[PDB]
Amino acid sequence: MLSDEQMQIINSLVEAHHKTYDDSYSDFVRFRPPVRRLSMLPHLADLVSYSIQKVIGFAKMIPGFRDLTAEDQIALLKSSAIEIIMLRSNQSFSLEDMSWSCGGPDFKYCINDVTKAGHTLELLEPLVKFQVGLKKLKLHEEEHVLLMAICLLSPDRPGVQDHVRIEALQDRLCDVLQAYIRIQHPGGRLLYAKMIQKLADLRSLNEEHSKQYRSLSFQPEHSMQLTPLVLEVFGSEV
Amino acid sequence: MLSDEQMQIINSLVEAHHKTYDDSYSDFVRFRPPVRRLSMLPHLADLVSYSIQKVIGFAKMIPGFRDLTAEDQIALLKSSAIEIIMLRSNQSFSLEDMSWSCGGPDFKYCINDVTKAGHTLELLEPLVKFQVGLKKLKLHEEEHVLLMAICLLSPDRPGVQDHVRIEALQDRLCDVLQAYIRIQHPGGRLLYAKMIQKLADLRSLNEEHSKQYRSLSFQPEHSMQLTPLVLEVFGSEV
Amino acid sequence: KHKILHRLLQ
Amino acid sequence: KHKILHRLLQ
Ligand SMILES: C=C1/C(=C\C=C(/C)c2cccc(CCC#CCC(O)(C(F)(F)F)C(F)(F)F)c2)C[C@@H](O)C[C@@H]1O
Ligand SMILES: C=C1/C(=C\C=C(/C)c2cccc(CCC#CCC(O)(C(F)(F)F)C(F)(F)F)c2)C[C@@H](O)C[C@@H]1O
Repeated sequence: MLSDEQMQIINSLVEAHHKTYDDSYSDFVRFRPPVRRLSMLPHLADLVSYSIQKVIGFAKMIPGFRDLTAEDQIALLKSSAIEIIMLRSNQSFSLEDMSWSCGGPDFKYCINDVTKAGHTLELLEPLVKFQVGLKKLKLHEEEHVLLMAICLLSPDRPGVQDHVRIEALQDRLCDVLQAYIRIQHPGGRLLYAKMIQKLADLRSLNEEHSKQYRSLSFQPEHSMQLTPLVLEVFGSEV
Repeated sequence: MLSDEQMQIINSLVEAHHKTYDDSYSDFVRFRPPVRRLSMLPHLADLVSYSIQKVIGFAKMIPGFRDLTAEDQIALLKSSAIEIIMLRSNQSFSLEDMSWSCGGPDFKYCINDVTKAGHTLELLEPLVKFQVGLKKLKLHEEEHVLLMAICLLSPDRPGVQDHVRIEALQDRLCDVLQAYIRIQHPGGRLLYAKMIQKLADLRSLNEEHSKQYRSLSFQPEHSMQLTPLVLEVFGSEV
Repeated sequence: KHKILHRLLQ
Repeated sequence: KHKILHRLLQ
């Protein structure tokens, strides 16, 4: 049995994800096109930049995220945006292809496409293995969105002020996820622990990605290809 | 008779323009595409941003521009870039269409296309009349490039330090233009004065455009569509 | 410093 | 402040 306040939280996290994730990927025709010197940085910088707006949209509909001081909202988003991106991209990841497939061969991104955007196998080796292990978990829609919301509501991020308040938020989501799995996911006895482990790998992926973003953003010939929101969110301003 | 040092200056200004202006406009397929709410700001912001790199490329080959202190180079470029843009776009302007035609109906920009990028007829009314009057002058290639180089080498810009030095540069280009017209342009007796007038209208167009850029860049929903080089060059940092 | 993020946060 | 412009100016 989930409480009534528990399935409300699930109902509004699923709806929030549905409003901010467009399985047609038809907006992708508006990015600077893919070129396959780093030939994919314009298209991928545009793809991330767009995804960041979807994550901001999603975050504003998590129960009580809007209630946080506007400094906490920014602090949560600057540190967690890239992890939510990696999490949410699982929805287009394909085990058959070992690539993110977003409708059409021109929006099918192999590992190689991402190296032609600045990144190395030091980030792309763990990132793909994270993607397949998360794909293997075979999460329900309700679990996927719960995990993204738990990721965003982490108190242990640099620059958060109300440690007390948002730890309580994240506590309320973890209990929903534990109850949902046990009650609604048959054979889920170890699923909660595997999910928690996925959060930990995200911190390791974040760290590597931030390293590699730094080196991009320190070379103006590359950083001029980024967008203004990428530079403001992945940037190091306090 | 032009001196030998005079036709050298013409030879290297023409070559500089040819290396930085691609009449195939084939690079245009890499901008965020045109959409015809302001639907043309992504494509046009990309077009200007690319053009700014061409003008930086052109400027670095003007005789002795490279010899200036790197602060003067930046000062000259931040103030004059938009005028050189308006000047150089004359090459794709078409009196038949009243639009800039860059190869294909998808890169044919009417006045309307530019209003769907933030700008008003207060800038687009004088800008088009400047374009046709400059088109009517029927400038030789050597005159076009001389005028762009004279525009860039203006001492009377905010933030220039070596007023003496670059006034002498611009003096040396004006004398080339006067001699070129008289000697090589039949019936050019009034052409130099009309060209000088075109510089004056550029200051009036610059002023209006900077006004309208300010209002764009003060609204984050629009300014996030700009590129990093647009924001750094049209921006007001000293 | 987060001019866009504030806008986006409504 | 003109990080890109300096790069571009070689
Ligand atoms: C993002 C999503 C999707 C796919 C994700 C992909 C392909 C992806 C592949 C490798 C790595 C990442 C992480 C973000 C990065 C970066 C780039 C960069 O570091 C730089 F460009 F500089 F190289 C920066 F952009 F972040 F700056 C995403 C598709 C769909 O599932 C929606 C979802 O949202
Ligand atoms: C530029 C060229 C060409 C055409 C010029 C056009 C169509 C043009 C039309 C109207 C006005 C301007 C001036 C620049 C602006 C702005 C936009 C903006 O103000 C904003 F986007 F914000 F709206 C910003 F981008 F500058 F920021 C250019 C084609 C070819 O001849 C190469 C040449 O170089």
